[PDB]
Amino acid sequence: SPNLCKSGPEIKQTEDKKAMEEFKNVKIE
Amino acid sequence: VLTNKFKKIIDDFKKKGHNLLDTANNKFDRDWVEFNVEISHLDGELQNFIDNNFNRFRNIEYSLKLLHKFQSTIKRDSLKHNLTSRYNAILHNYATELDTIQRVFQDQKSNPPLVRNMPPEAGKIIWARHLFQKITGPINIFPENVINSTEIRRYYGSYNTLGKQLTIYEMWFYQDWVNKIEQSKAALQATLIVRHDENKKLYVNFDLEIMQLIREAKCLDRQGIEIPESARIILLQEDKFKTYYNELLYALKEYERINSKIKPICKNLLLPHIEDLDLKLRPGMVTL
Amino acid sequence: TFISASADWTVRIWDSKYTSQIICFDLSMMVVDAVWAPYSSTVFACATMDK
Repeated sequence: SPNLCKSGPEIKQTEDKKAMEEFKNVKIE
Repeated sequence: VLTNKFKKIIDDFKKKGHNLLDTANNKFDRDWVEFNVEISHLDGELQNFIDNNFNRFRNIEYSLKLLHKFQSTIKRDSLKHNLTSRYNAILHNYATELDTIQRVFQDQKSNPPLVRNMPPEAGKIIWARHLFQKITGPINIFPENVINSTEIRRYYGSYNTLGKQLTIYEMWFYQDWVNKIEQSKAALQATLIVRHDENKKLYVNFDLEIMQLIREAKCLDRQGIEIPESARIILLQEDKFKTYYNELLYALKEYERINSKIKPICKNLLLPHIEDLDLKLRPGMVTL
Repeated sequence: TFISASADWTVRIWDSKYTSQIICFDLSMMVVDAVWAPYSSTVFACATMDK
């Protein structure tokens, strides 16, 4: 159970995280 | 945190930059005494990431993906130096992966628990081919970057030995396999496959032939191996045999259901009709 | 966003809006079952060899 959820970064920052993954693509380039 | 260090450097740089007009020496020289050493500490951070070029991964080839990511760095022939030191980590973890591959091959295809629709021989040859392809990637990435030091060539020796051995073992399995079917058919399977008939139930005669040729054609097509004309046609004939046996199965089960409903009463109008429903099969029609 | 994982132990973030994948991530055991976790976190999992 300790690894259940972090409850702050996973929820609404996840779309920002996918944008950040696209940023990591721009970085790959 | 990294850009913080860099910007501290940039800021004390730009603040010491007040000495240009009178002293290009003081300004730029002191700016360099600070910036070069601090950007070389940031190069030590980039060198922690040169180690991370592998550490981002537990695999050589993904470390090589990160090497390919490093393309802006090729201007400076100092990463190449760290690249030269790292070529050894490259080769060594390549060696680790192929030693695992070696202990894999030593446990040949028969030992692992395979669950699929591929005969043992087709699974064996295809697993050997896939191991050969998994080895080929490494043995091809090996040269042209570390040929100069030849450590890679020392390891390529053993790898090429393993490859030749794999070729030989595949050849042995193929000697066991390719003409096995030709012998089976020409001896006991191509001599007028006896169609399925009935005395009390349906008697299958060449179910083994059916399953064999099915698996043969399927795996040969899937692996891209030439199928002989004899194999292809006895396969088509087995398809016919199987469809017809399924239909005759259904028909016999129909007679069975009808009898299952008749016998509870044993009426002497349907029992003689049952007797009339009898037929005879001569040897001439056993090849229809 | 979708994901695709290869026989070469490679995991691939197919963003439907793209033709080039996002994060060409990479790990042994990527042939085998992968999954998105039923949490708000985008947790990934691969599993073979009691591991």
